[PDB]
Amino acid sequence: QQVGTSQAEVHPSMTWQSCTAGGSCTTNNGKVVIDANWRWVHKVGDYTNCYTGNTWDTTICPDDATCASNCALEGANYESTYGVTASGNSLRLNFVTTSQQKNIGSRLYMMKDDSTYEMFKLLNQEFTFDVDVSNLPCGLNGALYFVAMDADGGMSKYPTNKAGAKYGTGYCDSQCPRDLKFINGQANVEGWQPSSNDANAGTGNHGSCCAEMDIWEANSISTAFTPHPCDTPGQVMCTGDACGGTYSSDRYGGTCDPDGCDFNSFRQGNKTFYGPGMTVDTKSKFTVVTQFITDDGTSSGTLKEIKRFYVQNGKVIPNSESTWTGVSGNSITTEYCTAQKSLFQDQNVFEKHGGLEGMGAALAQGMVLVMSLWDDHSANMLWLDSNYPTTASSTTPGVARGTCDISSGVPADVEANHPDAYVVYSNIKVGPIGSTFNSG
Ligand SMILES: *[C@@H]1O[C@H](CO)[C@@H](O)[C@H](O)[C@H]1NC(C)=O
Ligand SMILES: [Zn+2]
Ligand SMILES: [Zn+2]
Repeated sequence: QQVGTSQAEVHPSMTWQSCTAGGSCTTNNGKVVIDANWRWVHKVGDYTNCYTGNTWDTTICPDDATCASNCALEGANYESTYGVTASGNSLRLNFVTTSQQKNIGSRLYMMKDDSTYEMFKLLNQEFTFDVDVSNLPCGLNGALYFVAMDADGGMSKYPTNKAGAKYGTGYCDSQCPRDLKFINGQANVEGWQPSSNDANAGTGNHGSCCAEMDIWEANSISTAFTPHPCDTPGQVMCTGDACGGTYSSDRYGGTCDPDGCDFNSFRQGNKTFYGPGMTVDTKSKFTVVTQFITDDGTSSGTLKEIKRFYVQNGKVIPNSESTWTGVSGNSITTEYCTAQKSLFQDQNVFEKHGGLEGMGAALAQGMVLVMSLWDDHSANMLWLDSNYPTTASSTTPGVARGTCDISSGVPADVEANHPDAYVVYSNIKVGPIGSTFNSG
């Protein structure tokens, strides 16, 4: 896609810190950028939309290549259009924002400069941040995660992408999403079908696959952390139902793990660890620490464990024990993942696509930091905070993931009832293991 000039693009500033062993930290002058799919996209030299609602203008966009030549991405009004504000080290995302139109959610990337994403290298490090999830109900997800995107959003690779990381291009994840309008400097107009329950979304013939480390998928009820390996760690375009993932008919038939190896304390058998009034109390802000432990204690070792700590009211809180017979420990390891998928009777494509070693291979490439807020038009967020699948018995291991009602989270309802919902991410720190909090 091309660059529109009607609205200048100015990235809100957000600082984060780099820490050294011993706990000293240096402040980095980061900036954030909204993902290209949220943007106005119009004919070059005109105001005519290339895409409106959930359908393309097939005169401007008769095929994927012509569409990319003829269609320009615009700059964003972060606060007024998108409900996005930042100050100091804090980023706030609001759910619904009404201007001339009604915007729902957002997805932001951390930038190193105005044309380059910050490439985090997490092996043998910890990532730590503070969050306020107190205004997130059932059905919403404030996600903070990492994906193996290209640092320039694909500009050097794809000359027909003139916009790049400045306009939030190049997204990919472990669902191999087919709902993206531009992938690899081509539109996705070919094969495009509108969503049956999302007035703003649809899916095309192309998807964008890469490995994904879900540090944080959460609301006030439940949270989960989840590595998703792929056969290739970096961005790849896929075609058709062969993509696999949530957007295709056979979830498990592609090159990425769409389920991941998850640790949700509630799902792992402790109903009183995370939530309102719980050990980790969602009514207030708390710190989330995530460690990526390697086999040899260096950044070139193989990923072997993912550990989680929380800090709240100055108390360091280790992750809760998994309580199911045969599925113990409080971290993600290969042995956990094998044992968990077996007990829960889930298909283990985690191992098939490389397990933790494959996730570590993605981490070694460098990864982009994503902060988002969304509702779930495929599964109503029930997989995070309710029984899933909703037909199953809540006494079966793996079924119950939080206390939300099985009828919660319908997007029409979520959009109507919680337009005011918001999340606040702040105080990001990255450094050697133990360096970012009162360890260990
Ligand atoms: C839940 O986790 C907390 C903190 O680790 C612990 O004190 C409590 O006993 C746990 N509950 C169960 C059922 O294991
Ligand atoms: Zn016009
Ligand atoms: Zn929605």
